[PDB]
Amino acid sequence: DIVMTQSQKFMSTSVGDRVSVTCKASQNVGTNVAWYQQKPGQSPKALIYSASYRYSGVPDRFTGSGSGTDFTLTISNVQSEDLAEFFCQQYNNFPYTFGGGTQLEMKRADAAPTVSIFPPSSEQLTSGGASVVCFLNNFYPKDINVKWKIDGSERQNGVLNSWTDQDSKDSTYSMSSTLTLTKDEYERHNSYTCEATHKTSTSPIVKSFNR
Amino acid sequence: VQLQQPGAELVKPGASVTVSCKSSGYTFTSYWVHWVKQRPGQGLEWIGRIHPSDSDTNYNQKFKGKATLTVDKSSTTAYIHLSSLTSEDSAVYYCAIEAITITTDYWGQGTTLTVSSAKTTPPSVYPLAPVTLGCLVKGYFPEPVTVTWNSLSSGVHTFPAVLQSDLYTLSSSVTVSSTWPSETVTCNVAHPASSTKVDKKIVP
Repeated sequence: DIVMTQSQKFMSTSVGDRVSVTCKASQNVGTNVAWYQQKPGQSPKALIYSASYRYSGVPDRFTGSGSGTDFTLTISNVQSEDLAEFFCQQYNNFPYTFGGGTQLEMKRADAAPTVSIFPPSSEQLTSGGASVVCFLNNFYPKDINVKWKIDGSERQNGVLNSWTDQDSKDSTYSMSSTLTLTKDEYERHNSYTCEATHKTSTSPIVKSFNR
Repeated sequence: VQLQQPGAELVKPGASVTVSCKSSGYTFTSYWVHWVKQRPGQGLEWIGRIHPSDSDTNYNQKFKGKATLTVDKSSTTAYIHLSSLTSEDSAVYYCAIEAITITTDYWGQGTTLTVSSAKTTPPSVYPLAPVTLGCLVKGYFPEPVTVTWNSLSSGVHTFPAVLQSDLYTLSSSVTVSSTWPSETVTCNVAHPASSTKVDKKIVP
């Protein structure tokens, strides 16, 4: 079969710059190459057919080029709204094969997270469980550390962390940290603290509550 | 033009399943219907294509013994049948067509197929109140779940699920100081596999 090589899995850029995604086919496919864009949570969307022709509604900022084996998708004036994974594809020969995909990464000014802590809900406590949720929203860059403390004592077990994709509106990242205990253990303590360490501050950002 | 796909399917190992792609808004017998498989870390795979006019098919040989493409012209629906299912078949399956009048592509939402021996488990929904509000969706199986804020779209962060003790758990945060309370903020979350829909108002 024909192997389509997207040598870069990630490409970083700033708003307004130009990016070029390369795609190399292991066999001559002429110009029967397509490009696709998959924004988070969405199905793939076709941008380019016949190596250089745009689908309806696709802006001229997306330019396809190449023939034979070497193919390139050029995005001019890249916007944070263009954040997606980009796939090349050949349809010259069965079976049709895709490239490995290239994820766009936006560089932006550093931003501190908006930290919010939430006590366990009344409903979950009436089930024997007790989860404490901490949201770390709209920060940059992605590298961040969360520390949970119970009555001033650090707690590392029972912590579930999750990170979102890069926000296509402001190029920021977000993270949720969930500390889960039993109901009896949760009522054994008073102070519940969520601390966030980020390059935007030498000191942590602290949010806490007393039950 | 619309391609309608079921949101999710949960099948046991060794069984079979049929995913439908219900089309509307155009002449069904005009365009090839393509099928694409997507799993994390594996990108996109082309399964094959079928022409509804005569059911002519081209298969990716990798999926020869696994996938079978059919159509029903009168109901303008295409189908894919998957046999001898294993966890390898757990993926999102898209149907797609190319319309030329100007070339435009149309895709289905994708069907999230989960091949597992675990039983369906509905999600327990918990409101998160202290303005940033939240919704905790814990202990559901399988993926996915669709959460919506009333509707609210800006200031919404729906985090990806994490598998904890064989169940999935995710959270959503809505950031709307005067709006809440007085403006009823409700967590809207659906689990298509358990056929379970829950509404939970965020109350102070």
